[PDB]
Amino acid sequence: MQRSPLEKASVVSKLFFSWTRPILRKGYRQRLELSDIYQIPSVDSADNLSEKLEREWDRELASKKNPKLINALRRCFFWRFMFYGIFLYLGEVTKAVQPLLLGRIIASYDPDNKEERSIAIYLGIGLCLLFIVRTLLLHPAIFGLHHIGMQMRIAMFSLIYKKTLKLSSRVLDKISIGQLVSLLSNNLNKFDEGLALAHFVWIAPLQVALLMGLIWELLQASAFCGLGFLIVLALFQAGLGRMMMKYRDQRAGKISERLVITSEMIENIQSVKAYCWEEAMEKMIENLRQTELKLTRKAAYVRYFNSSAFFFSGFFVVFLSVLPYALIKGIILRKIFTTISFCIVLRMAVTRQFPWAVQTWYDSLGAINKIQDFLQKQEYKTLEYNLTTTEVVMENVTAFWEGTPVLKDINFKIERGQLLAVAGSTGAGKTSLLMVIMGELEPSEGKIKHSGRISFCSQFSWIMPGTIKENIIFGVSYDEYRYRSVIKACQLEEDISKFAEKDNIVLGEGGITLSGGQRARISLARAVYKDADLYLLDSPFGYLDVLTEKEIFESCVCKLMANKTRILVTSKMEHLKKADKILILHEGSSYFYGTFSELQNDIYSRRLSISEEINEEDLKECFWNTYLRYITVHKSLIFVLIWCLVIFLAEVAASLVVLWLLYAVIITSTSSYYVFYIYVGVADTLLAMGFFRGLPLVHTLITVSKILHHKMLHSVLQAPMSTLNTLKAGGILNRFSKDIAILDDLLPLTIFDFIQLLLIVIGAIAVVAVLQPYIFVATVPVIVAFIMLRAYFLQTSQQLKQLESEGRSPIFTHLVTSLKGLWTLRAFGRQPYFETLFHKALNLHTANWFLYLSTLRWFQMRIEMIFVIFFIAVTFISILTTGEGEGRVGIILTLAMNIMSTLQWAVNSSIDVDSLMRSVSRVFKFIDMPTEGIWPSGGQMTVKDLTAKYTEGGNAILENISFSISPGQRVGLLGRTGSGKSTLLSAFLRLLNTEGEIQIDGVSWDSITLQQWRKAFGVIPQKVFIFSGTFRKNLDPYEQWSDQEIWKVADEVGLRSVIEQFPGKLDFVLVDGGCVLSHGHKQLMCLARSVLSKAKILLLDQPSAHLDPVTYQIIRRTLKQAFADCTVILCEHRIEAMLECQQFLVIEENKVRQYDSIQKLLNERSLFRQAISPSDRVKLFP
Amino acid sequence: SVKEFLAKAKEDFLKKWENPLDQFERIKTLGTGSFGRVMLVKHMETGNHYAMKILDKQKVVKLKQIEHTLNEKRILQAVNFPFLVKLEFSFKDNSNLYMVMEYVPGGEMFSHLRRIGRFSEPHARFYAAQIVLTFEYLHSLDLIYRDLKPENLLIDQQGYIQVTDFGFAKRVKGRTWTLCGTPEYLAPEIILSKGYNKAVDWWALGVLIYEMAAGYPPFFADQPIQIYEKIVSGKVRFPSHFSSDLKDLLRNLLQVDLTKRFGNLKNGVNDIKNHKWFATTDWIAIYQRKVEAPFIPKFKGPGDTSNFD
Ligand SMILES: O=P(O)(O)OP(=O)(O)OP(=O)(O)OC[C@H]1O[C@@H](n2cnc3c(NCCc4ccccc4)ncnc32)[C@H](O)[C@@H]1O
Ligand SMILES: O=P(O)(O)OP(=O)(O)OP(=O)(O)OC[C@H]1O[C@@H](n2cnc3c(NCCc4ccccc4)ncnc32)[C@H](O)[C@@H]1O
Ligand SMILES: Nc1ncnc2c1ncn2[C@@H]1O[C@H](COP(=O)(O)OP(=O)(O)NP(=O)(O)O)[C@@H](O)[C@H]1O
Ligand SMILES: [Mg+2]
Ligand SMILES: [Mg+2]
Ligand SMILES: [Mg+2]
Ligand SMILES: [Mg+2]
Repeated sequence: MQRSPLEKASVVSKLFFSWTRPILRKGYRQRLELSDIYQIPSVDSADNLSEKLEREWDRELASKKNPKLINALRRCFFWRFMFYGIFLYLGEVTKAVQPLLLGRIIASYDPDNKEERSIAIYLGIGLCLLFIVRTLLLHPAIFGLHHIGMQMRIAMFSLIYKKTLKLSSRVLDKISIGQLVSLLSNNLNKFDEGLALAHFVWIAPLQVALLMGLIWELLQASAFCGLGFLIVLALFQAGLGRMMMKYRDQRAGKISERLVITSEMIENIQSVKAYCWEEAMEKMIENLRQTELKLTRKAAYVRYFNSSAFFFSGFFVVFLSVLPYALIKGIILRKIFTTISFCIVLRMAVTRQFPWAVQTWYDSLGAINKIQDFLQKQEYKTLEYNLTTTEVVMENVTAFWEGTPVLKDINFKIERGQLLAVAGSTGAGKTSLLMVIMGELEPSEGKIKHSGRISFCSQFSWIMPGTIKENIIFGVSYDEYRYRSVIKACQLEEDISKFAEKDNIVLGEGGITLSGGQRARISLARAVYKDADLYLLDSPFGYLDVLTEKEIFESCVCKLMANKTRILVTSKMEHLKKADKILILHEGSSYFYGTFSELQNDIYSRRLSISEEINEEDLKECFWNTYLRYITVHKSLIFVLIWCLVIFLAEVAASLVVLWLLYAVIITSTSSYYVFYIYVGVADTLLAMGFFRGLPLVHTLITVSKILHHKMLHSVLQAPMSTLNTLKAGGILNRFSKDIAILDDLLPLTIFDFIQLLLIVIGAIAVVAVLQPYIFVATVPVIVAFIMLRAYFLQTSQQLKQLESEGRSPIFTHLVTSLKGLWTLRAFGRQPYFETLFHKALNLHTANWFLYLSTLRWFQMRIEMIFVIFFIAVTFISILTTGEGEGRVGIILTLAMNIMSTLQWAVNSSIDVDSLMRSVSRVFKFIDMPTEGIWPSGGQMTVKDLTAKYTEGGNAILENISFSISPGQRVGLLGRTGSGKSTLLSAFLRLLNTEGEIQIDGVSWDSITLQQWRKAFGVIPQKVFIFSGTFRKNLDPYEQWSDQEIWKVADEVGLRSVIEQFPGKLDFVLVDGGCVLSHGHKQLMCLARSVLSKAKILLLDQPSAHLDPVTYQIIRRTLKQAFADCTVILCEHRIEAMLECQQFLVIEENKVRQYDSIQKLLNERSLFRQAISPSDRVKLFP
Repeated sequence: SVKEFLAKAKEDFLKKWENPLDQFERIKTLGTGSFGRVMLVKHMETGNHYAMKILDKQKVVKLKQIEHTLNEKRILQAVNFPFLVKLEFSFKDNSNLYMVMEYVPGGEMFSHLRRIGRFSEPHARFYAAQIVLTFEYLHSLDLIYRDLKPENLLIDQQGYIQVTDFGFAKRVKGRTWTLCGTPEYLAPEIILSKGYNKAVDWWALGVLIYEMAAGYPPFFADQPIQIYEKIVSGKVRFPSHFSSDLKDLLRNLLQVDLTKRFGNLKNGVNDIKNHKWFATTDWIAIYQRKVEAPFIPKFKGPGDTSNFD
């Protein structure tokens, strides 16, 4: 994309939007390609717009005692808003004076209207240019208002994201990803296009006054009956608006909960597949969809009654204000038609425009005040910066998260260059001490003193989208030698050689492509690359086998960076020997502090101190029977539609019979033509849909969306693992938030309105044509053109709508990846980099959002131009042929345009319906996603020539394996960090593209359905899955056990005093990924789940990931006690864990080797045998 | 009080304005700089240590800066204020010109700024208040300083600022056209070679506060011609650790438009002194140095020069 033509177009061209023609003509013939998009205008860039708003927001904060957010918005846009409002007012005023001319032109078709005819030519000339004036003053103002709304939305979004990065940890627990996604999704498109309606608050009364003054010309004092009726109806509509706002504000709560559950469940699809919980989650989400539907369907009835007032009021307003005048004195038939002509505009002004404007204000001001409240929360205060301290001092520090203090009487001191090793049991406070040092957990007592320049290696490894190189350098200047030394010292070169594109391999969000140890070592390399005073290493040696762990500890920590003052969290009696000071914690208090001896009693030299624009690459990933599939998905909707058509035909027949069959009114054969004019001008009420036909349609159209949502969720949960990686987190959030909110709220009422207008047009034409068939012939050229232009526009508008629909996924994926790395971002200090990335994504969205509005305005201006030219052309021929008596020609031709006055509005509604139908097309694409795919007795298992690869036609990870497991025999699976050892035990579950034969117990794995095959395997995933809910719901999401057998299991795994330390025993609400629990307790929770579900086959992958030996004894005892009779595959790096197993399977160079002895295994590999600690070497060898 | 004090200062300044090397040691050199050098001297008769700024006459005439030196001498004579370094004796020799200034042991603030990296907001505000008072006093006398930079401001024993180097100063009522100064600290109007007035020192104060709070100047580039482009563009991005209040203050001070420049509109100094960022600084007490300094430089006697290079 390049060089937006808007900036370099002429004034006459942009008055008519002729500059958008090339992208319509290139795209009518064949697919709109990435070369056809344009650059964003320079004024519309997110960079120079958020700064322009915050310039005034900071001034408001620093100057006022009671700051309001709506004063920066006012003093940024007020004049340019009012400037278009002024012209929009004369776009309305010129509409109400049309009857003054038109009811005189029609009146001329009468022999005895002597003076009226004599001057009609000048009235026709005056009407000719009034249309030209009216069409020009209206559209540019509306387009400018749309642009102003877009700019306001962009600025507020950028300000909100810039605010987010500096929130305190206290308020983080109150702000989940679902709340932010709901906040930014509910305003993403409605806010831009809603700005055009706000001005009608002050236009509508100034219009009603004018219309009442004009009606006083006709009806004298009797006109006020319609005014009173309309005022009563407006009051009723205001009450309906109150009720509808109530229901929406009540409903808002559950959406965030359902969204966070959905995102957590889809991200961890691996564990859901392994546990076979792919049916419990559907029930959990359905139970929350039920109440949300119960509220939205109740609000829809109020929306219907609010939208139905226009159609029904048409007849009563006219009747009630012209009946008393006729009752007293005889009236001419012409006055009724003139009154109807004014009353149509009065009805539109009162009943349709004003309440929409009032609702627009109630929504916009509520959103602005919500953002204003968001901006005033607690902020993380930065640590003091001082380059000359050379010493870390901690003294008398105690801390509370909110009873028992987390830390109590903690103090230590270390000089430049010293290594201090933190040790202690699980849950003692090891990580919270690093959180206190980093300044996230500000201590209640004491002080902390250091340089303020730190580097952090989180215990939970974090990876954001990009390559390995970009992840390691992490937004700093590239260096050739520093990077090579870092990537070599971490033993990571061994694994880079396996990847196809080496260092440039693209990693997805969360690094799901990589193994555990690879991701941990990438985070370690990122920590090492950063130049800082203090290094905070939070147990990087968790997932690494002893050889690689020992090599990394010797080479990197102790030799490459021997001049830094690093802090290493470790629980091995080999690392404490190398350290200078030892700190041991227990139950939160300090147990020991001193030298190791008392316990028994220049590569990294220094370091010195992005485009905001889309060039070509960023806009690359973005690149009729849908109605039938939507209609036929629900069987009752067809019956409802047939019912509607039956009643429509009955009404049409009755109206035709009455009109064929025909004091207080003066009517003569000379002026009898007004009957059809009055019928056409009042047909809006006779052929309207009452609630007997309105309410069932709205009810069924909402019942459809629940079926669509349930089907989409079911199809997502059944997809094969290979195709789920092609998706992104932002696409999931997009499709479950926006394309479901649209499906519930906007679509039913818009379809209702479109159907109503279409039925009115068809009924009017059908009834009026039968009595004398020449309107139908006279109306063909307009009907044909209104369809030809619509097709020509839609051919490109569909593609533009699709491209805009995919532009908003990067926003959500950036938003979801930002919150996971917040502590790492603030520790490293990379906020401007992520702000620039988010502004780039915003510009990417705006580039596609702008062209859709430009083309829509072009179309809506062309259709009114066609109407104007046909009106002028027909008016001149109508008036020319009134040569002194019985203007037959005009009676037909002028009547032929009152139908088009509403057919144009029906065609305008058709484009809205089609635009909103794109979400249905995007939803159906997810349903069509391909689907994946006592007996256990003993557990004897046999494989033959098993091969596994993650992608079909890809590179094989392992092949040609023929081992055999005896019943009830422990198998110790072993290997280096990254070998295929997890792939071997994942192939038993058939989660990846596999080939071969597995013969568990004698029944071939191909002879059983997947859901019955996979049930026999009890698993402990390496990736612990904790979802929002209660402890009881976490331990069994089926409720098939009740509180006694749960306590009988939880105490074995040492969870007694871990659960009971919370206010709700077995009922505490775990939130935000279960962050309340320590990392060591999550392993015990997974072990408890495995203990509850007694299966004959067990696949334990890293059962003891981080816990120290004093806690590992629990895992040992429960492995020997709870399921001693079951066969288990024990994949683990702990050497002590390979003392119980009696068969071993070592994986090396993509094939397996079997050993039925542990002594023989160590003899054939010297380096591994020489790396184990002496403590285990004397346990193994006698 | 303050108005009467300023009237008295302006009244007594005029009386001194209209009425304008064998007793010195060469123990140390405290940085030469430009034409000449400043050497440390010790008073034989009393023992008080002083500075001694030498100036080259041939370089003065060659560089076409002769008015600068003479009016510098005469101004540094006439002015009297606690935060300005006072001149005691003036020399006139056939080789060079020498001026004796009172010794300031604490050395440069620039060294401390490059040593610590950056000051916290109260630490910056403490010096900002003193600079605001100094500019109020100087502008009350119709003087222009026009060479504010961290390399001109020393630190005394107690920790207060000591202003030196009045070379480019000038007493003027109205408009001036002379171009001079350090490229990052130049205002847009002087860059454009147009007439400019006393408002430039507020731009210098804004850029000084930005540099002191962040550790690096806002408008910074390789070539001087690029720095001029960045200055005339007027576009700047603030770092994360800046508070909203200080951001507003710097946006008002560093504004390109001369008319709406802060400290120039309608009240002169009250727009700045009443700002929210100075809500907790008692001006009357800080004038009389009754507040505790947040940084006290270690001096090891009158002869110690460990703070200097
Ligand atoms: O992982 P290990 O095996 O190596 O042991 P450990 O490192 O020492 O475990 P610790 O991290 O030190 O946790 C120590 C205790 O503190 C509790 N605890 C932990 N997090 C707690 C919490 N969270 C609110 C603050 C918060 C945390 C994360 C993200 C946002 C906000 N609110 C309240 N109590 C929280 C936790 O149950 C523990 O009993
Ligand atoms: O924790 P450790 O220290 O014990 O390491 P490990 O146990 O041996 O881990 P392994 O899985 O054996 O890693 C083995 C190799 O396979 C690659 N690899 C691993 N997982 C990969 C992957 N996953 C996404 C597709 C998928 C399909 C089915 C189920 C889950 C994920 N998509 C693509 N390549 C994937 C990975 O780069 C490795 O080079
Ligand atoms: N009163 C003083 N006591 C002690 N040292 C001083 C004093 N005034 C200046 N100095 C030191 O001497 C150096 C030069 O003095 P200075 O007054 O700035 O002459 P200058 O040539 O005009 N400086 P410049 O224009 O930047 O090149 C400064 O860097 C100070 O460190
Ligand atoms: Mg931990
Ligand atoms: Mg693994
Ligand atoms: Mg000098
Ligand atoms: Mg100097």
